[PDB]
This record gives sequence, structure tokens and C-alpha cells, in this order.
Amino acid sequence: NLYFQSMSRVSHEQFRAALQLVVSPGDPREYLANFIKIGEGSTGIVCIATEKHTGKQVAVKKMDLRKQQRRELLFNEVVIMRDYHHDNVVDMYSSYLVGDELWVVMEFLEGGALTDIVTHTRMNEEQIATVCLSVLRALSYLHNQGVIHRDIKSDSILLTSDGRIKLSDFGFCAQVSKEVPKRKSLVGTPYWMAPEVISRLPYGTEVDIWSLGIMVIEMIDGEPPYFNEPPLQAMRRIRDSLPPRVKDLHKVSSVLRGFLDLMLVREPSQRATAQELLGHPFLKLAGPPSCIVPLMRQ
Repeated sequence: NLYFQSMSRVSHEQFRAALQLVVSPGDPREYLANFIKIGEGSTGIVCIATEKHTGKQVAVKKMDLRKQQRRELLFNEVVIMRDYHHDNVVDMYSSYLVGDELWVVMEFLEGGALTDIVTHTRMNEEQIATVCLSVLRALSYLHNQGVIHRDIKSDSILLTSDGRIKLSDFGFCAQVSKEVPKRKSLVGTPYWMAPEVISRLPYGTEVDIWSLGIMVIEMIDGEPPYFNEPPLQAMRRIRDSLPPRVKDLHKVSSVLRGFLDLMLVREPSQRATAQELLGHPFLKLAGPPSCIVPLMRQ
């Protein structure tokens, strides 16, 4: 009968101590040099540095711990990035505390986000299949470890300079287990959220498959369904309406329509799993990284 207070209530020093148990010890400025800022706000800053031992370029996200309003999501995120690694997930090399800052040392990807592509170009089905295959491989791995991303959208998909596709931004992720197999939290970016999450029903890894389907509609039509409406209004339609369809059915192949139909299924138990989707004929259309390069802004 001792009450331990929630992470939002503890001292800044004990928030930091919590993080100290899960980050790498020491000071990364020992092995990193030549920091150049490339992004900012609102919690911190992003820099490119050069590893002194190797000359390798890395990205370092520096976040002010006193500005973190979602302390527990950050804590949970740091553990996931530490423990899970996959070629289609932006890799965290190591994390550290420097004063009141969390330094996250990440792989440096120079190809921008998928959002820039879907808002300015028209992807072909080969290119769509390539993105889907990459994301589904990441999800295959993550879902098998009980990790739910919860925030799949074009904005969170980053590209290497040579056209490889990587899932990023695990700020909203969750980990389920045999003991706690489902989550209940209302988390995500409105237009991409699964109906069961919006209904506040217990949910698992299946929510990422719905969100993926919405991203496929982004890649087809340029925006997710109901993007012209206010987010809370869009959420009501997701929760209560039949699954969204593409604008022009006749301009999407039978195989891609079938793939989409397996993902945008309201009942989670009837929705395809990442494992099942990897065997879908649509993904036999996937190409090499070179097929993505012509889409990129440069």
C-alpha cells in the first residue's frame, strides 16, 4: 500500500533517472564531432554529426527533457528504439543523456518523407507495391515482437538517397504482451486511425494494417479519405461508415483493389495480418530501390 506517483507527477530529476536506466551510459561527444543543426522545435533540435572513429554521418536528435509533456510515451519509445532493429525501420544506434537533454543517435536518411512524393507526384503500382512491401516487412517483424506503431502515415515513412523505404517516428508506439495483450488508448493521427481505436475498444497489431490501407489511399489519391473535413468529423465517419474507397475504382488494378479490400476491413479479426499480406499477388509487383528514385524531389 505504497503509492508511487505517475511519470507525469515525478520530479524532473526522477524523470531523468528513469531515462538513465534505459539509455547508454556516457557522453556521445566523446565519439561524435562536427555538429550541424538541420531542424528545430518544439521539444528540441536535430543535428548531423560525424563519427570521429569512422567518419560516418549520423543524425542526432537533441530533446530538452524539461519541455516533454508526454514523458511516458518518450520513455516507452526509447526502449523500443533500443531493443528492436530492422532494415525497414529507421535505426537508432544509441541514446544518451547530456545534461537535461536526451540525445538520440540515429541513421541519417537524406531522401525526405513519402508525403512530399504523394502530394506532388503520381506513383505507379510498382512504386506503391515497393513501399507496401517495405512497410509490411517492418510490421511483420514488429508485430511478432508485440510492437504496435499506431501512427502509420506518409509523413512517418522516410527514404534513403538510393530509394529504400523505412518506417520512422515511434512516438506513439505501444508494446503488447501475453500479460497485457491489448491497448485501449486513444492515440494516432485522426484520418489514419482504425475504427476500433476511435471506438475505444481493446486493440492490437491489426490497427497498423488499417492505417497502412489509408496510406495506400494516400499513394493512390494523394490524401487520406475525408482529408477535406475536420479531424474529429473524419474520425466519426471512420468509426461509423463503411470502409473508405478510392475515388475512381476503374483506375486501380484488380490486384491492388483486392489488396486494399483485405486491409480496410472494419472487424479486426477479419482484417489481414502483415504475414498474410506479404503473400498477396500485389506485392509481386514490387521493384528495386531504383524504381523509387525518380519520384524523389532532387
